[PDB]
Amino acid sequence: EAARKMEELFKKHKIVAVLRANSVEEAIEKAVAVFAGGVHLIEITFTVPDADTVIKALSVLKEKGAIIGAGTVTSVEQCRKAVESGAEFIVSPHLDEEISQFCKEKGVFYMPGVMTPTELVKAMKLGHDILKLFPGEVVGPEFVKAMKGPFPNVKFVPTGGVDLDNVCEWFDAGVLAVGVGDALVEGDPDEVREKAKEFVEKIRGC
Amino acid sequence: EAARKMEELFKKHKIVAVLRANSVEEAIEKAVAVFAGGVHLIEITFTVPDADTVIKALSVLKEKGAIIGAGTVTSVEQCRKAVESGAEFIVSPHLDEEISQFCKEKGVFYMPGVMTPTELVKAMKLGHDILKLFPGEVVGPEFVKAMKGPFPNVKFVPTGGVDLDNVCEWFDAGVLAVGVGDALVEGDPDEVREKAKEFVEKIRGC
Amino acid sequence: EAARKMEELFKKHKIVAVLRANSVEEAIEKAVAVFAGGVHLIEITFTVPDADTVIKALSVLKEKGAIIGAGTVTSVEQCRKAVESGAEFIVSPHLDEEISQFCKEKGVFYMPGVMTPTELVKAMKLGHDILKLFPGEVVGPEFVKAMKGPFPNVKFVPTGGVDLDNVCEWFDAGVLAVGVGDALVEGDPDEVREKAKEFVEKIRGC
Amino acid sequence: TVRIAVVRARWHAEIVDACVSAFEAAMRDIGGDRFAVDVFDVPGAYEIPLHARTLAETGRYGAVLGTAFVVNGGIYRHEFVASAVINGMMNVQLNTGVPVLSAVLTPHNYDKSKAHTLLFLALFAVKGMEAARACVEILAAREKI
Amino acid sequence: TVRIAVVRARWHAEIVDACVSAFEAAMRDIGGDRFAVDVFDVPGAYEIPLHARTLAETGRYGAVLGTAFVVNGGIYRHEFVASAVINGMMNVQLNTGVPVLSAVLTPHNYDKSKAHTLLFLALFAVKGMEAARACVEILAAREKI
Repeated sequence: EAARKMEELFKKHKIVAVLRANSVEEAIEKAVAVFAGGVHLIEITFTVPDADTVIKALSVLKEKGAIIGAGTVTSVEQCRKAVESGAEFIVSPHLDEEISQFCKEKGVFYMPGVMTPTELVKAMKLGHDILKLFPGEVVGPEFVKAMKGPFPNVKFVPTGGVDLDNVCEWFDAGVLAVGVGDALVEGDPDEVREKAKEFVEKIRGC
Repeated sequence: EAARKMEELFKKHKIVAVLRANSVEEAIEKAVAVFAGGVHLIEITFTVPDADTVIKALSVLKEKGAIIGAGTVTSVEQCRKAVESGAEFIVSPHLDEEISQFCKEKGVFYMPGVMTPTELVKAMKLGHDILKLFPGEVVGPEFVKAMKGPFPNVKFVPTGGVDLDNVCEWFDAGVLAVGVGDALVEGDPDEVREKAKEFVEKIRGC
Repeated sequence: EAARKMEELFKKHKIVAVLRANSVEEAIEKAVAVFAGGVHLIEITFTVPDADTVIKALSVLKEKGAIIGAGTVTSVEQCRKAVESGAEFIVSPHLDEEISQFCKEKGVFYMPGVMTPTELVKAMKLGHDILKLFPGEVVGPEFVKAMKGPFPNVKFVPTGGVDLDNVCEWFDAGVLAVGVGDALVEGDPDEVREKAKEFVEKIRGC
Repeated sequence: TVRIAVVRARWHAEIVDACVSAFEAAMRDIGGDRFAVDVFDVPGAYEIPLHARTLAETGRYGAVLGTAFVVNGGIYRHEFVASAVINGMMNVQLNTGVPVLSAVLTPHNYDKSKAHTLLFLALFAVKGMEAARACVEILAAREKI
Repeated sequence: TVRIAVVRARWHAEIVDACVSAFEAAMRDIGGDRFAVDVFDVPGAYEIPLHARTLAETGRYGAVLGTAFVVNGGIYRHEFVASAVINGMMNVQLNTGVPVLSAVLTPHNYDKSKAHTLLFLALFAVKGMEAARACVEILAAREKI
């Protein structure tokens, strides 16, 4: 059921912020600047200090339409912490069977990372239709177009290699949503809010 | 035995058309334009409507030297249909053990897709010396050159990322044959026949 | 329940075609050109010859996402015919109590016309939150802005006075959807399809 | 109760179906509880004349409606079939004594683009409705005579 | 076992053969062990209607399929034959009670260049396969009636 809910949310909002910060307060100020700027889907990198604290603190935005997930989760122990501490999404840089089984049992949405056709297939066999392309830059929009032929029902969220200038280059390839960070997120909270608006409007165009 | 027959055929003809169409008649008109233009190895994408119908209809060209195979086969059930309906080749975007075992039992040539060194090795362990590089564009001719060192007996047929301008750039890298489509195949049947001639002559040069 | 369904549909699609024609076949060719061009909400003026025939014929598009309603209904007898013959919406140039009661009993969405503050109020007392401004041109976007203050929960669909150049002038005023016709609809079916695309893209911008 | 048979082609079935569905609905609105409709399939337009004759000579039907969508043909010429089928039905009608009606239509110029597939679904639905009226009116005329 | 007769023209035999071969193969795949196919030759398209009638009136065949390739004609007009043949088969069908089918095709514009000879071999093979399905489906429809 969670997968259907999320597929609609990604189609609706298009841009997902990938957030990292050097402190709890910094992560919060950025999450708010990004949210205020029009980006409702936010991942909190879970490998940072006090990741659980940031996700719980930002639960106050949940009632305003924010969706807070756990970014870069590489293990089950981290998944367990992410689930107790909110985390609507669990995403990872690579496919993992233990994480997928855990996430199904807990009723949460899991989006594994994939960068090759053999990995897309294993992920599909395990029930994952929405995949993340972790190694963006290395794997450009050409991949997304190329894999549409053999795998018409697989949707992608590339991470990295997405900046303001390539907005719509990715959507024209068949992209579901984009994992923008280090552009949208980086800089002063007022710079962040303005860039978030630029990304949303550039995206609305396509 | 089938592998030896095909290795010689790919060396001899060099260009393989990758054909898709929106109807049975369109697929036939293009297959004939391509054949008339000098391309004898043709794959019929098997994921299209009426793929079996197109492959059986084009069996009339078999006696004129055409070789018709089944493109983009992603399952055993599709392989079974492809085998009953002709299909000299079965090719796929990814390596698959069930497909390989099926194809060996039926005496047909199977060419799995690979894009990494760990996948080349698994394919070699299973007995496949000729591999397809499905994610062309992403994996350029540099890959083919790079893998020649450790795997001197592995030959490639890249798909995608091959256009008229890069003809011979790929052959200079050690390519066996090229999986050209969306260039050779796209357009009006008379445009298709002329482009097929241009690809063949550009290839004959190297 | 019908009102909630429709409020979401108008917010989602924004442009409603108002269609008139001199024959059944002409009405159908235009409805299809408009639909193909991206406009999914279509009203068939019900005061034309063979209005019931056109609405039933276009029910074939219902499964493709078309919503066909009955335009300019000025009486109960016409409402009864519109309801038997499909008609998801019943709209009228003026507020009418008998029509409203009929429409509620049949479970259909009714959108009465209003052009003054005293009429907005009577319509609200009768339960109508979405109103049509029939005398567009006479009542410009200034009205929609002005009435937002005292009636924040009343949404409008102006008819007339909406052309391509004023697209977004109306939405910036607080408009829900626009009743475009005699622009979108007029002309050759191929001219109609292209204009429909221009209106949709101009609207997507705001 | 008077039975009406419908003989349908299976080419471009979506278009053919739009017509028969509209026909049946119209028949319920016009002659509900007076007429019943029996739908039969044939591979395509060319077989309509024989199937229709066989039904007409059975004695169970007051009328038979043949329907089909014949297209330009692309590579091959369609005119020879379109005229054979219409004339075939006319010969059956006259020698069987059953008012075989038709909605075997050939477009001036049919493209395969969705704009055209949508147009023909709607136009065939209209033809279905018109055929229902024609069935009732001709059958009544044939009692008055 | 139900027999189906095929009557073949000998003009442009390679094209005609592509069709009948595909037909027979399709018949084995669809109705193997239910149907048998008897192939007969005639000089050309013009003789199909009589030969087909003679076979149909023999009582041995459930269906007859006539096949031919009629071309533009170059110097001479072909339209008069193409329509005579199609109408001929229609008259036989109706007065014999045998669902005579056809794959007598006339191209919009046939060139003698190899590109066209190859195209028509493939398209006729397709028509053969379609005819096999039509034979089985119409014969079944005629039992259900």
